[PDB]
Amino acid sequence: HHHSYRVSTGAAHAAKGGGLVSGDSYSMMELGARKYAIAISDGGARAHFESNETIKLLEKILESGIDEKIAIKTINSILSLRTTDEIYSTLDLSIIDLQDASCKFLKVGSTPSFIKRGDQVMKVQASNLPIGIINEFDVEVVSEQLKAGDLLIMMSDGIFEGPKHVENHDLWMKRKMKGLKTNDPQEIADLLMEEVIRTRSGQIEDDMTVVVVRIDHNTPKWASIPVP
Repeated sequence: HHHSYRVSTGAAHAAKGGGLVSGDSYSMMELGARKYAIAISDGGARAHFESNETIKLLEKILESGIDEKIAIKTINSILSLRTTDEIYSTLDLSIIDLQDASCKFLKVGSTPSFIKRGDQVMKVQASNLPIGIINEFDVEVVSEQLKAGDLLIMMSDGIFEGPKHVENHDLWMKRKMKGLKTNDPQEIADLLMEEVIRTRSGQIEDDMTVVVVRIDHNTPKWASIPVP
């Protein structure tokens, strides 16, 4: 009934041309008992109902205990159905188990997620499943074991691709995450945003969005620290 881990979260979001409403969507929600779920998507009132619904489906498959290849082709089937061509939407989705700190990620697109553990910053990525096996949406499904203190950073394509005069976007983000010293999720969100906006001198070509989640021990409020 009491969870061993807890989550602290932050989020920054900007719109095209310094606008007031963005078309990036994100959500971070408890998802039943012991899980916690983070999602970002790019690509209407009814639209965000259909999205949340497909996200719910993808959630349940991700959590089903199914082999990763099967999940991949199942998810492709789901997406082919209830999607058209001429819709090129992206989705990064991560779900943390709040008892063991295990985590399942699912990626559709070319925008990378990252874990920061101390001074390492790992890009979370899956292999191309072998040739001859089709993958219509280049869906990726990765499982990692997290530890307390870990940062998880997820971003929209607009912010990943945002830094001007920068050829390797992956490596630029990597560096900028390495260079942070704060462990605050929200400070980290806002800092990353400012670094890419600084690079384009204030102009905002796309909706830009990043969420950060720190993973902590769920230590009761009344606890005191112990000493050496």
